[PDB]
Amino acid sequence: DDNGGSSVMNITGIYLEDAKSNVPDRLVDFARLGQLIRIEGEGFNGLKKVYINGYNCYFNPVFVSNKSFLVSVNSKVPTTEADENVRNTIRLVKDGGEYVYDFQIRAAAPSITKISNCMPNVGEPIIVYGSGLTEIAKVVFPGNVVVTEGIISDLDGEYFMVDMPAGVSEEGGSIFVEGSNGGAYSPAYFNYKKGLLLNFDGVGAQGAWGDSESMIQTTELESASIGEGNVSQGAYCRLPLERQLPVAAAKNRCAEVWTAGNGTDPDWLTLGVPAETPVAECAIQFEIYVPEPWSESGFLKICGQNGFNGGEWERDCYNYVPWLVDGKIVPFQTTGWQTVTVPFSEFYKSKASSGAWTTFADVTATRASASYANFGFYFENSDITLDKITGASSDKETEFLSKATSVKIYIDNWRVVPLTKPEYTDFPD
Ligand SMILES: [Cl-]
Ligand SMILES: [Zn+2]
Repeated sequence: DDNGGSSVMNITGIYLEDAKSNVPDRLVDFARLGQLIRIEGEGFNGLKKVYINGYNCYFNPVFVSNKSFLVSVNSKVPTTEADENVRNTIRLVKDGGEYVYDFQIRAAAPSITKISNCMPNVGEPIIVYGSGLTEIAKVVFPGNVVVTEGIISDLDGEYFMVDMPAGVSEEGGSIFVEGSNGGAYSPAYFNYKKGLLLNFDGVGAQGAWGDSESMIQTTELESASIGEGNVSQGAYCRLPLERQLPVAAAKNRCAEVWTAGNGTDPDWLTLGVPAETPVAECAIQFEIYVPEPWSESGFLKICGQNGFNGGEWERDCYNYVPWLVDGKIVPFQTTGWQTVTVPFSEFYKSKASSGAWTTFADVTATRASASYANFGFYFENSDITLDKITGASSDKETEFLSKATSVKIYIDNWRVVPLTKPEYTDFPD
């Protein structure tokens, strides 16, 4: 009998009610906002109020039995912003008395969607973005490098800050965190030195040929320490070069830098990304430094192969226009070196109608069949229409006319990375 038991309130266990779960009535040690919980115990007959973290939560009195009742954890219940004296409590009120019970209340599980710099130096600042990243207590780096000190979390849990510790594995991988809302993994692309194509300091080789005005020679790199927070590492490429300025109001292939290509470049199948990996789960990464604001005109063309004339929006290439956020001009500037992730899915060849890219094997096939396997970049200063970036009809009218430019951009650590994010669920199958 559910209507039996004493008149003195008591909670013995809290269960999560989920119709879409393998354990639809599951005994739990925490509850999240929006969840329906079943509170089991005694003396619940005549229940009048339920407060969760001091917030009055509606409950249906007809679902109340003396040993069990159902209550939804209202979306407006405060968690990290709840008063310390009521935080993580369930209080029950009836005419004959009240009962307080210590129980952990969380918001949605945390998520890491982006790391500001995926190849920092020891002691440099890192910004990790996502959601629900409130009160981060632990950050773990590839190689089981544990950090519990110097973690500053956003009050709104959109980010946290932490310095790069010593001893992080050169194999790289995901970062892992523990905060008030639980655990989360980043994509597996942090400190991924095994995917390095070119760093201009001995990993890979710069390819240079001819005497063209656009050609960046091996003798035309920079090595002075530049950037605040994330500082340059060894030599890197400046593009466009000082000698190439000012770059013409409407021109393409204005500046170019490449890998050695045909002959010495590695087999990309040896960079730790399996052939079967989908194009949305692997990418090209590089660190960028834009000291002065960049807007109105100019863009970077990542060339998967040498066969590009300049000004394309079509094959195994990608046009990085960082001053166009949501079809809106927003000046682009970095305090220091920041990682740029370009999934192979974002490449125009992966968005093609026929021989479209589906996996990394399709990327390796293309580079093996390419006339010139030089991986590289183009600085480009030609006219833009928001459709060439997004939807081929709706944004066709919006134009961003190209102008003369003398913008300074620096790139480094070109690499292939995996974007696979390990699974983290409250209760796995
Ligand atoms: Cl390091
Ligand atoms: Zn370098």
